[PDB]
Amino acid sequence: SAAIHRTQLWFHGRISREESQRLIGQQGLVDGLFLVRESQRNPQGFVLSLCHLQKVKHYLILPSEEGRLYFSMDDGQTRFTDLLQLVEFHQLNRGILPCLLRHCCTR
Amino acid sequence: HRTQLWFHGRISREESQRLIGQQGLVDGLFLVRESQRNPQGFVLSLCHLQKVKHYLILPSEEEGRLYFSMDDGQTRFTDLLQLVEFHQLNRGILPCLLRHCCTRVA
Amino acid sequence: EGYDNSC
Repeated sequence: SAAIHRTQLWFHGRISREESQRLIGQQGLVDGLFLVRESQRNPQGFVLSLCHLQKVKHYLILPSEEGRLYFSMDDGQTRFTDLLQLVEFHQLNRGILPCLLRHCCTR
Repeated sequence: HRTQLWFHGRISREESQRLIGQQGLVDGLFLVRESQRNPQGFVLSLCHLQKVKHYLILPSEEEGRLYFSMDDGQTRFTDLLQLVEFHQLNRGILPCLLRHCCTRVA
Repeated sequence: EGYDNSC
């Protein structure tokens, strides 16, 4: 589903890149700190905002399709049915990330 | 947590071979079972090119939370369901994607 | 022994 993520603690909807950096900063700027949002500049997909080494990196997550919707951060090399699956997976696996997702940044 | 159709519990490798064959022997046809040789973990029985291959799924524990892996801990999953849904989209170490659930007869 | 992932 592409609607499951819209009531999660780590999902912040349409906020700016600047707003997400402030939120993560207020939360500590600790490694693994993360949130997911809709991109204001690219409303089609989502952004995983992650903190690593006191810096906030932003990773694009775009939806795509076999008539089945899926999300990906790497042009389809790694695919996910929902954003929740993508988040749960990178709590265990680094993937394209510099570190694991450790702490949810909340609203 | 597993009441899923593709999970057949404690059945043999020979039984899984028959079940998969009986259901069509189509590529992507699969089931998950408990390992007879490794009672600790599970086996993904997968059909590819008219042959049935078996993939061992070993559990581990970190911080008191259970997780599973098919690649000696290099790729981990919170549950078998996550492992299955993930390999329906991603090849991973498998020769093909998980396409069809193998269920018991009705 | 008899696994496709060498276990």
